Amino acid sequence: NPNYCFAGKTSSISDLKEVPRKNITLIRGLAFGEVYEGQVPLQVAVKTLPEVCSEQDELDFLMEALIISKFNHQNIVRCIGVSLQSLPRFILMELMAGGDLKSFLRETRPRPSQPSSLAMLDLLHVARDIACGCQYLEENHFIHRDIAARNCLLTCPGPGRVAKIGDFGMARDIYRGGCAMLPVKWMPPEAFMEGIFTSKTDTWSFGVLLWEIFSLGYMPYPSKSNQEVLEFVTSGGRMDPPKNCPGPVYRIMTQCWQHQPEDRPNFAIILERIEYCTQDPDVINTALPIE
Repeated sequence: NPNYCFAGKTSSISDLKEVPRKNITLIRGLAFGEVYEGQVPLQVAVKTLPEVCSEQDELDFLMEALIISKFNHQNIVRCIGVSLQSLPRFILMELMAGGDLKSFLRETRPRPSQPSSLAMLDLLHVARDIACGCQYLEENHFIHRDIAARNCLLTCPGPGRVAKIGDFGMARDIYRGGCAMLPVKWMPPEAFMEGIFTSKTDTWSFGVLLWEIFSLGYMPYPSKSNQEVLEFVTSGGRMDPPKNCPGPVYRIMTQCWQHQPEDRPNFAIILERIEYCTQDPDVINTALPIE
């Protein structure tokens, strides 16, 4: 059985919390594998492994479980446990009833029907939440490699919502795929060119996430293909501000997208700047566009 190393500690399959299959009930459904709402009474999300899978799929599933179980931070989704001794195999996760952030932003855009569905402060709180999770990863020397709205989840649709990093499939693949499947639109020049990844890698990606958030769920680099973005970004090109985006927020993005990694802020600094934006009445009193 493969081992996993995080924060200088080594863990094994043996260390995962095995939940007896009889204690787990699937309630309703919600790539590779399906996700269900379940009960263990503890409400959970259940990720399944297809019984029809390869040996590599099995090891991938196991590794995902090990990685997530070893994190301990409020802005990273919790792993409640596993059921790997029965088929199909399960991973039991914190239930995130708000769903993924990209879908949420698109579905919850201000509308003539829902004129006040979202405000600038909601977006800043989501950004802060994810930045706090990224800071935890950075201080523990874990490089995520795929920070993006589709990989963040919300605890609930409503006002008390908390955003958390909820998918680690890229980091898993790299720990042990194809060019067309690479998240090139979230990647800094040195990553897609030299294959060099550092904590500054995630800073660049976080800048793109910020654009996703303040555009309310638009695909990055509108109208550009992956290769067109690669050439654009390599030549110094950067995205324009999202519609109605406050200047202080856009400035955070442009700092995250500095060509040289040593010129980009660490997440401690990013958090400070997000905090300062949240304090500025002129930022938070800016109206979002109505769809």
